[PDB]
Amino acid sequence: PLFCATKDNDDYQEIALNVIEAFDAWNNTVTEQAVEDVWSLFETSIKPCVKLTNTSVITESCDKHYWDTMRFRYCAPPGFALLRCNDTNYSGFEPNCSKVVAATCTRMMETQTSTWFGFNGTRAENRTYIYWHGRDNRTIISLNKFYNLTVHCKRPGRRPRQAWCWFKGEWKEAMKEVKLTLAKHPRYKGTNDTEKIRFIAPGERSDPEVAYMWTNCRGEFLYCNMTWFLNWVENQHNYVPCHIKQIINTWHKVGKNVYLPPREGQLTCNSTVTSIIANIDGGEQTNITFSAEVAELYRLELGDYKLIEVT
Amino acid sequence: KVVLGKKGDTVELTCTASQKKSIQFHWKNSNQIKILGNQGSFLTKGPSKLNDRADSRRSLWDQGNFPLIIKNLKIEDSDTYICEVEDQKEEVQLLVFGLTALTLTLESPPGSSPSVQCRSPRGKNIQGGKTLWTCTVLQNQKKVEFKIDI
Ligand SMILES: *[C@@H]1O[C@H](CO)[C@@H](O[C@@H]2O[C@H](CO)[C@@H](O[C@@H]3O[C@H](CO)[C@@H](O)[C@H](O)[C@@H]3O)[C@H](O)[C@H]2NC(C)=O)[C@H](O)[C@H]1NC(C)=O
Ligand SMILES: *[C@@H]1O[C@H](CO)[C@@H](O[C@@H]2O[C@H](CO)[C@@H](O)[C@H](O)[C@H]2NC(C)=O)[C@H](O)[C@H]1NC(C)=O
Ligand SMILES: *[C@@H]1O[C@H](CO)[C@@H](O)[C@H](O)[C@H]1NC(C)=O
Ligand SMILES: *[C@@H]1O[C@H](CO)[C@@H](O)[C@H](O)[C@H]1NC(C)=O
Ligand SMILES: *[C@@H]1O[C@H](CO)[C@@H](O)[C@H](O)[C@H]1NC(C)=O
Ligand SMILES: *[C@@H]1O[C@H](CO)[C@@H](O)[C@H](O)[C@H]1NC(C)=O
Ligand SMILES: *[C@@H]1O[C@H](CO)[C@@H](O)[C@H](O)[C@H]1NC(C)=O
Repeated sequence: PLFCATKDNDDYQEIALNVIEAFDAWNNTVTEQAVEDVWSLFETSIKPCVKLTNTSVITESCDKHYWDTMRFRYCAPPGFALLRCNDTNYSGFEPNCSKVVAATCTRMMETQTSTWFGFNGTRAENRTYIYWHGRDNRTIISLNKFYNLTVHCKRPGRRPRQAWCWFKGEWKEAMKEVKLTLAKHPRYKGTNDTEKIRFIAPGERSDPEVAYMWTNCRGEFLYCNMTWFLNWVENQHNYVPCHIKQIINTWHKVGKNVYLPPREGQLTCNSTVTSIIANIDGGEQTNITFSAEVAELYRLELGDYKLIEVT
Repeated sequence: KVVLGKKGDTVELTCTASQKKSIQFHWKNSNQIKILGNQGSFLTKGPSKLNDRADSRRSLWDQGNFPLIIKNLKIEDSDTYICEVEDQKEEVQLLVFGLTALTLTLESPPGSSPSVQCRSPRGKNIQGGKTLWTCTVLQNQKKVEFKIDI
């Protein structure tokens, strides 16, 4: 069990090791623990009033506090140590990483929860790269920070549960970059290259959090309709209307949480968009449909790590 | 595997998987169009006709079982449905038919040419095709029983 230091930070330099190791973003006790810990943080940051599980109704003390301390760092437990794949060609799975490094603690991890897009991530670089599952076509896509991609959401200020989110940045060419880097990724897989490769929403009959883009702003859960943002960047607007909810479905466990009604003021958040959660269905044509898998956020944040034992 | 159900009934198409790590299952039809699957504890639903009728017991996901439930069946809901987790994939053929009413008619899926056969409590077999106590329709190994009134 990895010791989870809070906030640290960033005196945790690393060293090259003359070894070959197998790395995996998914089958990985660092990321597997990250997901559990983020789920635990999710229920304490924004505090739920009631939780509905199949069998029971849990009522606890809620309020409108909101922990904005969204960043944490892991360090190895006694008799273990952290290795990391420092190869730039890493795509979430590599049985022979030769560029191995070692550190005392991990990088900063962003604990925020969202669907479709990941926000305020670490791991943004001057390249789009793609973590891709060993088995299966689950993927999380890092975006290139060259294109100054942010999201900026507000509720005025008027109607208590309505909100907009503007997608500022060079999305036009950031989005064609991710399409293009998929086209020459070691799993193309069936692809024409551009034009006949497209972004797609999941079905509307999916859960709200799947069908809409789920996120939160100032402790309030927003659900937005992405059809205008998808019309822009395929075929028409660089903003979207999102509506706030109190009953929400839990991402990690099967249940619903009910929260207090929204804040009274003008809400507004400034967020850097750093990843697409998606599944690639390659056409021999291909579609990349957005996902609400969420846990995969944390697999980008720490998927290049590996906890090894020293006996 | 084949399952056959009566029109307007529900059927639970079973799919099961033995991985300790947390996974994404998918259900689709012969045409490879998605009806449903999971992403974490959320349920995702593709643009198929089934949706509304299509669902899964989510409470069973945590221990490997990923059923596809269709409620209120319709003859054209008959298909070969495929459950995939990653690289493995179970298939299940569904075939649904009911009995109208006495000239009895048996509406079935196109492709299947069934035969109904009805037997009274002491009286005996009246066997036919589509048109015609306990009426049994025959396809693959098993059939599905029905009803009569006087
Ligand atoms: C991505 O990061 C930004 C920057 O940390 C997050 O926004 C910031 O976080 C909270 C609200 O989410 C704000 O702090 C509060 O400000 C109000 C005054 O406006 C004050 O009453 C509170 O005591 C607290 O200080 C903060 O203003 C806001 N700042 C900016 C620049 O946006 C954002 O929420 C993160 N996004 C996600 C999706 O987690
Ligand atoms: C990842 O997507 C690809 C699609 O590019 C799938 O792999 C094969 O794709 C070809 C045509 O592109 C099909 O003929 C094969 O049937 C596909 N293989 C399968 C289904 O095993 C594949 O669906 C995805 N990868 C995995 C591991 O499921
Ligand atoms: C890790 O690799 C990068 C470039 O791939 C290099 O600049 C850096 O110095 C390396 N660090 C270690 C500790 O090997
Ligand atoms: C998971 O990772 C460990 C250590 O890298 C390895 O022993 C195991 O084979 C991997 N795969 C599975 C399916 O457990
Ligand atoms: C940064 O990203 C842009 C867009 O991909 C690329 O064209 C440029 O060459 C990159 N610059 C550096 C210094 O890596
Ligand atoms: C990037 O976007 C942010 C947020 O809108 C903006 O403040 C900034 O001026 C932009 N440009 C650069 C070069 O940072
Ligand atoms: C988003 O708006 C479109 C455009 O009218 C609408 O058809 C759709 O129902 C909305 N999306 C969802 C998930 O409800």
